[PDB]
Amino acid sequence: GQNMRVAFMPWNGYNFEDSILVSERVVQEDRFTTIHIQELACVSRDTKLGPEEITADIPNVGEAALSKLDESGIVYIGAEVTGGDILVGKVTPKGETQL
Amino acid sequence: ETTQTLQDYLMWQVELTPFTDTDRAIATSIVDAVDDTGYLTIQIEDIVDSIGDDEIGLEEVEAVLKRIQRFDPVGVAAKDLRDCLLIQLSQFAKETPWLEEARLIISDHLDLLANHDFRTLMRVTRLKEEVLKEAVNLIQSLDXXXXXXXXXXXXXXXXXXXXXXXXXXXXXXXXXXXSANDTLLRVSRCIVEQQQAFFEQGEEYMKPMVLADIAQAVEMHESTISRVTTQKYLHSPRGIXXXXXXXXXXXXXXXXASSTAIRALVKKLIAAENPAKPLSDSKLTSMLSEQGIMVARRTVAKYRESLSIPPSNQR
Amino acid sequence: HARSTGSYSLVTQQPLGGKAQFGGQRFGEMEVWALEAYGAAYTLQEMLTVKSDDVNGRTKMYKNIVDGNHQMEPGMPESFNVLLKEIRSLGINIELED
Amino acid sequence: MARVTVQDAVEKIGNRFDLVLVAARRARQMQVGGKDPLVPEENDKTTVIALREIEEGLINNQILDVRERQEQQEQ
Amino acid sequence: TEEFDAIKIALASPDMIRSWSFGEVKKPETINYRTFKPERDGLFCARIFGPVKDYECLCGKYKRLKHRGVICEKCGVEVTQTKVRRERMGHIELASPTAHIWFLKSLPSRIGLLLDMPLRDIERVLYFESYVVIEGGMTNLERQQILTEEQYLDALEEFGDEFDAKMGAEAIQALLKSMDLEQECEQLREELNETNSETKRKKLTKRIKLLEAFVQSGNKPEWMILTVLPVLPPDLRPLVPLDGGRFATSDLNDLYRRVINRNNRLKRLLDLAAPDIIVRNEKRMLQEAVDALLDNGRRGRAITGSNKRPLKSLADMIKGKQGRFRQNLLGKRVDYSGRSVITVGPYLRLHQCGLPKKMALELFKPFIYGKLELRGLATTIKAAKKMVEREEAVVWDILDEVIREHPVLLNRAPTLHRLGIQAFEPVLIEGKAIQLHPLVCAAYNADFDGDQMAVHVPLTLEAQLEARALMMSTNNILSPANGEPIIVPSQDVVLGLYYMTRDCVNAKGEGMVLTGPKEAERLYRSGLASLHARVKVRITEYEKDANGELVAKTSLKDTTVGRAILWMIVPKGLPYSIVNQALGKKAISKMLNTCYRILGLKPTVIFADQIMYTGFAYAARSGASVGIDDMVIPEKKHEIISEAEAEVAEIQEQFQSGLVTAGERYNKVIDIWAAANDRVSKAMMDNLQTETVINRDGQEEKQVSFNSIYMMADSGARGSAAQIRQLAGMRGLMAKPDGSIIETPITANFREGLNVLQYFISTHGARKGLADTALKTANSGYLTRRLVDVAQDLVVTEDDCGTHEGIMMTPVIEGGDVKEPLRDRVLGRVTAEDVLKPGTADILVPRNTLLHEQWCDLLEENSVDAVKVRSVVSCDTDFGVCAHCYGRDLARGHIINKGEAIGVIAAQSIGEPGTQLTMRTFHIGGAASRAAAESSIQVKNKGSIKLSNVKSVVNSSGKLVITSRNTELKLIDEFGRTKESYKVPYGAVLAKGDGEQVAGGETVANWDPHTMPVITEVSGFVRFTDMIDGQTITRQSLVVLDSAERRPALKIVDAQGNDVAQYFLPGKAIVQLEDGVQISSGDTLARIPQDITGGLPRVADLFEARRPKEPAILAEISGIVSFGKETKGKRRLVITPVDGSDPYEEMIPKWRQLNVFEGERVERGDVISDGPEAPHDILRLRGVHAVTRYIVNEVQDVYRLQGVKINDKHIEVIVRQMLRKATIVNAGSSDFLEGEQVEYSRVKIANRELEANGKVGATYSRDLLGITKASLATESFISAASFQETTRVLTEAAVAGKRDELRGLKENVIVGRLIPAGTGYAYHQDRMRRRAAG
DNA sequence: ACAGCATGCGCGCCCAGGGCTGATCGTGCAAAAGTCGTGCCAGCCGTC
DNA sequence: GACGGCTGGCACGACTTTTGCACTCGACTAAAGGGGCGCGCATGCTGT
Repeated sequence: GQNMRVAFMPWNGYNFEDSILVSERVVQEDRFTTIHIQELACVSRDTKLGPEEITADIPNVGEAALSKLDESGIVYIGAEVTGGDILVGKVTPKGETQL
Repeated sequence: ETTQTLQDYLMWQVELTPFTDTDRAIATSIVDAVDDTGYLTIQIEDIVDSIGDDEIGLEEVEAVLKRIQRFDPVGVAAKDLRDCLLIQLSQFAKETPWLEEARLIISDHLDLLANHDFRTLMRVTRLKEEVLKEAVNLIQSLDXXXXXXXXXXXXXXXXXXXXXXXXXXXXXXXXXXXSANDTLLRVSRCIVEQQQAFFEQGEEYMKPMVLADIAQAVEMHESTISRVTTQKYLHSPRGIXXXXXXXXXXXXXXXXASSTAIRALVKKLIAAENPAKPLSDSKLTSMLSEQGIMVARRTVAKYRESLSIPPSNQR
Repeated sequence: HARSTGSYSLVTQQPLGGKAQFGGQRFGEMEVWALEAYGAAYTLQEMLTVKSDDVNGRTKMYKNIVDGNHQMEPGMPESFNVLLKEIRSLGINIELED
Repeated sequence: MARVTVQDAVEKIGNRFDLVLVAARRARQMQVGGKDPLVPEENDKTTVIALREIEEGLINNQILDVRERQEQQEQ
Repeated sequence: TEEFDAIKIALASPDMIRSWSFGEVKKPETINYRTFKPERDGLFCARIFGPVKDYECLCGKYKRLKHRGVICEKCGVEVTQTKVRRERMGHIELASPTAHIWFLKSLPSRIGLLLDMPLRDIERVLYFESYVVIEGGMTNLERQQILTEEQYLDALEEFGDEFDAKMGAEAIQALLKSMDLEQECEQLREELNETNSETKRKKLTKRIKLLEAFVQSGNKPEWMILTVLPVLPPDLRPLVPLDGGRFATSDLNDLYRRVINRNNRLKRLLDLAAPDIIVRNEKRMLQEAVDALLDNGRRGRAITGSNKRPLKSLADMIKGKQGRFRQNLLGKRVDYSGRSVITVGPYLRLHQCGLPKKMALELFKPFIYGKLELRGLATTIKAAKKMVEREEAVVWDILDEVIREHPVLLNRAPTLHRLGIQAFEPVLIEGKAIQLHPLVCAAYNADFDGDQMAVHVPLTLEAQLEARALMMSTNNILSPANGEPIIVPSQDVVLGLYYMTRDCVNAKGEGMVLTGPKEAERLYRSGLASLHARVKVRITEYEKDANGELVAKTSLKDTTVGRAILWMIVPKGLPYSIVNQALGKKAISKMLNTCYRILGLKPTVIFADQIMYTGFAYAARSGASVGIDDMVIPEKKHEIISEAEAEVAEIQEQFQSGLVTAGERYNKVIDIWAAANDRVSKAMMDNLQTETVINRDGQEEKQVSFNSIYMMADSGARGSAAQIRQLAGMRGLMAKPDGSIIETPITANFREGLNVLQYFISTHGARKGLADTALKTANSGYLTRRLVDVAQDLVVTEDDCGTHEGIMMTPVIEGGDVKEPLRDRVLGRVTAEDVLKPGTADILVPRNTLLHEQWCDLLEENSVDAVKVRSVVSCDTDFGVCAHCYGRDLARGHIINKGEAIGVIAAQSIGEPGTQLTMRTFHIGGAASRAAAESSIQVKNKGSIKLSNVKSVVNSSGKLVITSRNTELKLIDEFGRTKESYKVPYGAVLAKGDGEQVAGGETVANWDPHTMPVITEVSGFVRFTDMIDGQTITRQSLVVLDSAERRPALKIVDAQGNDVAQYFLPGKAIVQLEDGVQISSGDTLARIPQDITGGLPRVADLFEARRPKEPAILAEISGIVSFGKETKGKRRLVITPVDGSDPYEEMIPKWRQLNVFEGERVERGDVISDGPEAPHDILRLRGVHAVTRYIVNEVQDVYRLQGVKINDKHIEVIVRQMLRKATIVNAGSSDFLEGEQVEYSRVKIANRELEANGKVGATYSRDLLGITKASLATESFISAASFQETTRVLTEAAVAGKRDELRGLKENVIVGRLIPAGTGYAYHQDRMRRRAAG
């Protein structure tokens, strides 16, 4: 952890029961800012209709959503993904749609 | 993810737009004709005759259907597929580098001949350089238009069944996976291992297999042998297709392949052929007769032209 | 979390169990004892059925909120009739009297 | 005008249950429509306007009954 | 489609099933899988249940459904009700009437019993072979007999023609069809009068009540076997959760098509004239088929399936989960709540909460859609959404007007009482956390460690008013279980107001006059101190002394700057002397209390808010901190330690001499270190004086120190001197998980480091203390479920019923000092009859009134020791409480209104206290260990004493002892009210003679438990007795005899020259004298002695009415009890004598103590003691009043140990709920010797005295039990079992035909409706008058 | 003539033991259904 | 513009495969049917 200057006094009810007050300079100084790391994994399988392929085309998706995807459908290292965006797609076949 | 789809969500969208009486009735009469593609309203005369007269003319239902076509997944229902394209172009941007006009020229008419190739049509639309190619890029960037439902999160994996391994120039069964249960599985892992020994996938297709041979080997009933392989799918190192290597024929010839290599290699021989548009079934039957398969040319033409084959309509 | 309306489930037509997948938290019989301790009536009525286990009540109530009606359209939805049918399967009868 | 305590409006006819239902059916008229408030509006919702009409004594069960008889007689 | 008032369940008829729905299926053809189109006949398909989708059908006619009530071709036309799928079911037609499995018998099983014949016979003839003979006569055999294939062949051979026997139940339908119910019931009553057999009683009562149930129910018993069988809607069948569900794979579907198949086979074979064994095998296997339909069993294992499904089908699948469960009942999702962490802030007046803006936008999202579509900026709802996630600055401007006056609900995970949830007005705040108002840490009970909180949003319309009326916190300033003001200021407020009103001496400036006083302006201008001096100031003060007016005045008074500045906050006329003293938490709670009493609610809520503001403000500018120099080390403590061990080293030396054991040394050590703890504590209290002082010299204590520790501990804000004793001074003793205190305490404190042995031993206490919280919290939260389970059914009904008889209210106090006066007990409620002054003819109240502070002051300044008060129980009112006796309406005030729910606050109010007591009952004995020397019975305060329940015994000394079992002592306060009331030990030796009284001093009793009086009251030798072996082995001067294994009492010897009073048996006795030895009065003849309420597990025994170990017998009227009078050769102490008829006799098997030695003829109500009294004998003899004060006074005596207060109202309500299910002594209209309801008994007595007949119905005996059998005694079958089996409940309700009547809670909760409690209850009334209008 | 204790008998409860269902498992076969081959008929084209 | 040849589509027949009955066939579960043990109690011989 990190030690800081601590003052003992009730101030405007800001410290009530077990609560605590901190300054803005603590936020400005990056003090005890935390970093996290997660993982997402995609799986490719072989179904009864044959094997699965990966990206290189997608229906019903605009170009703005696929602009951040490199060829083969992998994201650029260092790109910023926010919310419901797409990382690495895939495809599963159907049949008898060509009549 | 256990969610409502199709006319449940679409009808739920219809209930939001206020419809006093008639707009709601004819609206519910429209929403039931939507298909998985979504742009098929079939015959409008059926929707008009289904009302059972009492006014409600065609002009009143036309604006209602046009209101159905404006829902969330852009183009909906309408007809001829040339309508929903106009709605896709109208609500897309409304400010474009001359894409709107040329979009109405291409979407209006002449699009039938412009899909295969441009050629002389490039002089018809007067466009030139990268304007026409960029417009075709826009047409390629449009869209089936709907099909936004589904929401198919999961795939139902085959999970294999029994397994095999190739040793020193030979493939043998192993039935790898996972006392009456151990022996019960040992029977299938046994007859399946001998069936994998007699049949090798080997090279190019598979050796013809007759249920009478596998039934004669262990003296097991062929009904029980092929009955289990029908539901279950044996998963080998390549492929998925267990009952396909069980049901066959005697090929009706001494010099030979079975229906598996007959139809398989028939479509393979028809794959590379017709330098332009030969579409000759008698020539393919002669090529099959040159290999000694004893083809009557009646079964080769009818059986070869089936299963997604373009024949004989390729002419 | 602070959900509002997410996707639902086919079984019992109830929202999903937990957050991120948008859970609908929990409402216990102890809080029922609290509202009953207040003598609360319409609030208990909406928390138990229309807002929780009622299917078409989300559509009618939702259309009442969008249009600004703010009316419950009182009555007994869903489980009462299903109970009439499940009991009616048995050889004993249920009626309606005043 | 915010109402901190409802007891002053309940003191008219004491129940503390009836104010919610009577003020509710009074809030149905101005809520849905086809009616006008008898008190000048502060731009606040009709929810408090109900309690303020109960506090002014202009609206009660008997008044809504007489107005109901007037609406039935005028129809 | 309309409100549900009530329904009785009746047995359906085949004509009723043909009435409800209609369908015909001759073939098991459902749907062709290559088509997916309606098909002819079949079930589970679209052929029945009307249209398949919306309203339409494929027939070729009747497609528009212009006609109804018939079938077309492949699609049922009849709807006649509504909906689409779930609509009218249809049915199938069986050829031979059959099936049910669990129809006649519910295991058990009333049918097959009512008819009169064993169940094995019917179960045997329905299956297998055996036939029932019918159309008998002309021979000795009867139709009640059963036959077998051999007896069938020999029967048709010998008996010949007119002999009919059938396999199916058609023979049972005819035999039951020929039964006459009225004449049979008359014969069962005529046989009921003659037969005295107890086993015959219950059977005849059951049969009679059954037959009657068929009489008034109107249901034919032959309807039990149904010909027409309806089928259920297919889609209502819940699909298996595993993998995907399929309607064709349904467990019952295979059974349905199986019954259809066996039905077609049955029709084909009956139309084919098949052999008898064949078609009869078809009938039996059809019976087994429907056996498989409804149940999985009772025929054996009938289960079928692909995976062999277990069968939780129709039997177990009704409303799912083996009963009525799914509706309500916990885990349903809330749909529009949220959760977040709470943060405190010095704003948000009492109704408001900080709501993060990110959380507010999603909850009010639909209102956002509505007002965006309303105010005119919008196109479509989806584009409105687009505006929602694009978050324009105008959207928040919309939301500001959205929230406004529409508050929100707050919920914790636990709710221990009503106030646990409250509503507040949201105020948008930047953050990820929710802000809550500081003033209440109590109702929520949780401080802020980062706990997570739930937020529920009701909408509706009237839910807004319901939120702003009975919920918002500003409406309830009081607790429903007490009436003492909640939301008492604390923490920084107490420190700020204590530092604010404080007085100072000799500072800069003084001796000046300020008006108003106007001094506050200076305080910010310095040149003055807020705590410096007292200065003449002119203050204006209002008052209410003039009725409806305010009398003012302005005076010159002395006060401190802070006090006069705080006087601005006083709202117009509170007295000035309340702020004229140093304000602690006490004076703060009294300030808000007197402010709420005098000025009401609205003044004291904003008053409390402003006291909060100035409290955190001046507490903010106070600037108090802690430090190492604040804690002082006593200089005499080093001596107190040195004095302690110097004594211990002496006592330990005694252990080297062998004169002192380990126990005496132990107690001496504990006493030495305890006295040392007291001495170092006083040295600490004297040390904390004169530390941080204002500038001054001399004086004495120099303006008592301003240091933080004395302000915190002395002011009572947060800490206290108890922990200061651990901070400064010694540590005292420690708690080892053994039960023996260590002899080497910790002599140090936190000023210096502790030794590894001190900190090592100090851990055992915490280790033994950490595991109690959750373990006791389990049961502490478990009792509330059962309390609500018993208490939920009571509701408010009437306004004032009126009555005369009631509960006599007299002040009672615990031992030693006075506990509660008559005020708190008589406060509120209702006073029955009149209460006279000490003078005659003068009445305090004309009839009755609700007692408030004024009338209580009239009772205080006058003398009344007995106040007649009404209550529950008494003033009994049909279907609930009269809502008069229950008044004083805690946490409010008014005459109590109608519609509230009673027992929900009574349950949560009793079960709300957490954990348990400090000690466990009397068994641990922590106050006194065994008996040191004597019990020390004496009085203290002035006034005369009056001996209650005493019996004089002649002694030679001037003092007279008492042999009575129970003895009380009365003291004089003013008119003779109880001051010190303590229980005198049984048979105490009085140092003061009887008939003599004295006020103060002069100890009147001496009691040691080595003795108990048996003495000769007259001089002369002991009565001659025989000494024989076998009676001398008894356990506590040779002993002679003992009445236990058989001190037997004999005639007293009145002379020393001749051998010639009555002695009670203690149960264990040893004779201390020899026969023929001279003894005198007042001298020892034989002297030697021989549940326990409190604790929560004992409270569960108080409500549950457990039976004690040693019961206490009670005495009735007449009888003769002296010295085992009328005692038989065996089983001593049995009372023979008639004594005025009433042959009262009690059987005591000679090993138990004797009732009394005197009194001769006694009466009902006399207390013979003999151990803890059982509530059954008290209710049977004393009455309902002694049971009421029994349970109430005991439970109160349990809760008074922790200082928590609970009013008697709730406990009395529970006692009233335990008085249900009482039995009648004599026959009524038609019934004998069974259980009944008190309400029905009272109504039938009202009909008894109503018109003509002298006696219809008779006296009854009240029964109690509780908490278990009373909860299962509910007369409503819908709420009867939420736990027990559903089948037997539906069978009892099916055959009996009892009405719902819907009075209760879980009734309208589980079935569902607007509940008949609260506002909704008024709704239920508001319709009835309309229904009464036409 | 009444009371005690010993004996005999009836019934409740726990333990042990057998027996249908369950776990499969088999599949023979006559026939019914699915599929492939095969011949026939109608539609399309070229040149005489 | 009429006709015969080519070819594709379709209905029918034959081949192959696989489903309801029909009689199996030997190594479990735990729930229910039977029996023994023990206990309660009623009857009666007897000693007081």
